[PDB]
Amino acid sequence: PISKIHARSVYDSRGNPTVEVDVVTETGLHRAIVPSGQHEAHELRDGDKTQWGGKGVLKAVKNVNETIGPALIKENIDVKDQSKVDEFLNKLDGTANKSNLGANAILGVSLAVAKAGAAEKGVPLYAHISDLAGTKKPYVLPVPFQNVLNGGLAFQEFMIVPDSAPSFSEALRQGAEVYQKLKALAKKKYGQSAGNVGDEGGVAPDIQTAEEALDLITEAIEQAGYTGKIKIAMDVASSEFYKADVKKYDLDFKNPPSKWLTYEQLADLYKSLAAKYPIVSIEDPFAEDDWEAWSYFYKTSDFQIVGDDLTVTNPGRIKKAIELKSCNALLLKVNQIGTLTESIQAAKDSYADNWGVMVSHRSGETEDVTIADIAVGLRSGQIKTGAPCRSERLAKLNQILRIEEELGENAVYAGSKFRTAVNL
Amino acid sequence: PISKIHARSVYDSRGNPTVEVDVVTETGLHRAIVPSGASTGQHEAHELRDGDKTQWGGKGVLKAVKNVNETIGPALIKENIDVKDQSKVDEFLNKLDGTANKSNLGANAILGVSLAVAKAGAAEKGVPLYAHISDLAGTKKPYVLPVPFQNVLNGGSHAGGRLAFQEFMIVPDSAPSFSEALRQGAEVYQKLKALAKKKYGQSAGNVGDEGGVAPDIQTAEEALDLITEAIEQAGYTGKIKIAMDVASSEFYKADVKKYDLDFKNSDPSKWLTYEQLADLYKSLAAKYPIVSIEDPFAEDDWEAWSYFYKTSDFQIVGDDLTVTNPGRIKKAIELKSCNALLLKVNQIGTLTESIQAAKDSYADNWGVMVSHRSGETEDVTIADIAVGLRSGQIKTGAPCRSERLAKLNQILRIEEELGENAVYAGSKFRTAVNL
Ligand SMILES: [Mg+2]
Ligand SMILES: [Mg+2]
Repeated sequence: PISKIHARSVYDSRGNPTVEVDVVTETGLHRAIVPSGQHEAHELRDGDKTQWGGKGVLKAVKNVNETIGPALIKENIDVKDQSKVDEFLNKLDGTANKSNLGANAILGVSLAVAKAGAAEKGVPLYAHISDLAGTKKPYVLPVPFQNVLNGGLAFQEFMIVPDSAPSFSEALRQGAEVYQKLKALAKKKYGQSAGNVGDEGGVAPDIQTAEEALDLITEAIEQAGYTGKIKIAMDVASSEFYKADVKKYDLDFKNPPSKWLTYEQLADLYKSLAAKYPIVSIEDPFAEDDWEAWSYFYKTSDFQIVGDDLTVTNPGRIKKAIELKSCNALLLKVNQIGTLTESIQAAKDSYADNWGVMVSHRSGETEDVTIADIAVGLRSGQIKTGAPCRSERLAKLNQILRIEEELGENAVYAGSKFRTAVNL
Repeated sequence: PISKIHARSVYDSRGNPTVEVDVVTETGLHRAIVPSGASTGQHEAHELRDGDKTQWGGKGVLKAVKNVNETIGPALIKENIDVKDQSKVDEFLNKLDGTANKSNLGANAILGVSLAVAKAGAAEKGVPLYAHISDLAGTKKPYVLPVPFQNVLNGGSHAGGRLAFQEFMIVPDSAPSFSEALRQGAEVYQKLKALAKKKYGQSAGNVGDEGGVAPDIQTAEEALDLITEAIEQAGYTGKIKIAMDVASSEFYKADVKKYDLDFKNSDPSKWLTYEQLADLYKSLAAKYPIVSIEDPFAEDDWEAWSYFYKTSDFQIVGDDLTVTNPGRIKKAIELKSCNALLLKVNQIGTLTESIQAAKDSYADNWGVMVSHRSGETEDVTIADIAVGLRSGQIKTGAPCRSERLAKLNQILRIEEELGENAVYAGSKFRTAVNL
C-alpha cells in the first residue's frame, strides 16, 4: 500500500516552475516530473503576477498534498492497476478538462504511481507499460526525431531522422555527428550567434525560407557522410500562422501582404518540398481545426502526416481525424490528456487505424525520462525529444541507451519501419 | 561487497559522449556521470578521449569505458574495500593508474568510479550523499545551502561582439532561503531574456552552453547595465549582487605581458598591462555591486593576482589559476594570489582529492565555489557536494537547460528534506564553512 504521496515545485528547462510528485511504497520512492503545458487538458497555474510572472504551481502542488494524496492512500488501490488509479484520479477531479485539480497535479500522481506499479512487479517501467498497452515482444526501440534546427522562417521544427542506422546506439551517434556539422555550418554561414540554441537545443539561425533550412541540414548530413541514410521531418506548427478569418496561411507572419496561401497553395509547397528533399513526416501541416485541409492533403500524400495541435492526444479528436481521414500519425503528449491510462488509450485508438505514434516531449522539459519508457512500452518506434543538445533532451536519449543495453537481443531498432513499428 | 561495476557511454549537454558508471551493492544500484573535461593542454587531470576522427569527431570515450569495465572494476571488486572508506577507495584508484595526471586509465574513468562508489558508501550508511560528504570533509552542522551564482549573460569566446569577459552572473544572496533565492534568479532571468530580445533582436533570446543569453555586446559596462536593468525590473535592486568570470587566459599575450580586451578582432596600443586591467576591475567594482571576480588575470600571471589581491575586498576566484589542484592552491596561498577556489571535481579526478583541495582552501579562509563544467549532464552530484562541503556557493548555470536546473532542483529537495537543520548561506557565502 501507498505510505506517502508528496509534491513539490521544481524548475523546467525554460526556468519555469512545474510539479514533481513522490509516491512511496514498500519498494521505495517513485518520482515523476510533469513537463510544461487550445484543446488540451487544463494545467493549473497560480496566476500571481508577482511570483514567477504568474507561472507558479503552488496550487497544483497543494492539490496533490492536501486532496489527491490523502484520498488515493485512503482508497487503497493496487499501484499495479493503473486504469483503476487513473479512474479514481479523474473521479476526484470530476471535470472533462481536469480544471478542478489541475492536469499537472493529476498527471504527476498518475506517472509516479505507474513507476510504483512497475517496481511492485519487479520490472522496468517500459515493461509495465507494454503490459498496460498490450504490445507484443520483442521490444522496439524508437527512431529519434531530432529537432536540430529550431524555427517559428515560419516552420517551427526541422528534424533529422536516422532510420537507416542498424541500432539505436548508432542512430544516436549519426545524429550527434550531423548536429555537430550543422552547428559549425550555422556559425560559418550566419555568424557566431547562430550557434546558440532554441528551447529544444537546435540551432536557430536567422533564415527566411524552408528551403534554406533544408539545404543547411542537407549539407550537414553530407559533411557527416550520411547522405541517403538520414531522412528529414518537419513540424510546421501551422496553427501559429493560420488566419481563420480569411482562411489563409501567412508564411511571413513575423513581419507586420498578398503573400498569404490558401490551403491548396500551402499543400503545393509541401508537395514541392517532399519531392525535392527526403521528407518522410510532416507535423501540423494545417491548422488545428482546418479539417478540410488535412483531409485534402491526406488523400495525395504517401508520407507520415502527424497530428499535434489537431489531435492533442485526445481520443475524441483522434476519432474525428480517423473518420474524416485527416492524418495518419499521432504526436503523443501525455500531459495533453493528463493520465497515463488515457494516453495509452489515445495510442491504441491510433494503432487501430494503423496510425503511427510518435511519443513527444514538450518545449518545457525536465530531467524526467518517463517518455523514454513510454515510447518503448508502446512499441511506437518513434520518439521526438529534441536535438542532441540540452540535457532535458539527452536524458531521454541516455535512458533509451540504458534500455538498449539492458535488453540486448530482446530489443530491435524500429529503423525504416517506424510508421508500423507496433506490428513489426 | 560490490557485486558489479559497469560503465557506458552517454551524451552530455553539448551532444558529446561522456562516461557513466554503475556500482552495485546490497543497497542497490549507484550511478554517476562525469562532466566534460580536457584531453589536451596539460593543465588539469587528463581525460581519456578515443581520438578516432570517424566517431563523434574524435570525442568518443569507449577506451575510458573499457578501462572501467576491464581494469578498474575487476581490480576494485577483488580489492574488497569498504565502500564507505572513500579515502581508501580513491587511494586504490590512483595506485591502479600510477600517473600524476591520471593519463593511464583516464581521469574520466577514475572519477566515474570514485563518485559512484561514494554514493554506494552513503547508501551503506543509510544517509544521503551530502551527509556522507560532510562526514568525509569534517564539516559541521547545521547544513548550509549554497548561494547560486547564475551565468545569465555570456561574452568572450562564447559570443560575438567585442565583449571580452566570459561570464556575467547574478548572486541572490539577500534572499531569506534557497527556495526564495532561486525564485528571484528565475524572475530576473526572464526579465533579462526579454530585454536582450528587445534591445538586440529576437535571436538574442537563444542561449549559450550554460543557458544564459549571448547577444553581440561591445563592452563590460554594456553587459552589466543590461543585468542591472533586469534586476530593477524584477524589483530586487540591492538584494541581488553581480559576479564575473573574466577568463582572462583567453586574451593574455604572454610574450608581451599584456591583455587584449578586443581579442575577437585589435589595436596593440589599446592592450592593457595587468595594472591597467586591474584599474578596469576596480572601476567596475566601485560602480556596480560586483562581489566576486573569477580569473581576473592569466593562469600563470602570479604577479598580477598578488598585486590585485592586496587591494581588493571582494572575492577573487581561481579557476584556470588553481585548476582544483592542491599543489597550485598551496602556491596561491603562499603568494597570496586569490581568496577563493572554483572546485571542479573532474579537474583533479577523485572525490577525496577534491575534498582535500577544499580543506586546503578553507585552511587559508578561502571561499569555495563548487562548479559545473561547460559540458554537463543530468547528474546532480555537485549539488550534494556543495551542501556536504558547507561551501555556501555553487556555480551551475543560468536557470535554463536542465543540466543546470537539475542541480538546483536537487538542492530544493535537500532544503525541504532538512528543514530547520539547514540554513541558507546568504551574504556570508565567503565564510559559509564557519557560519
Ligand atoms: Mg508541434
Ligand atoms: Mg572560469
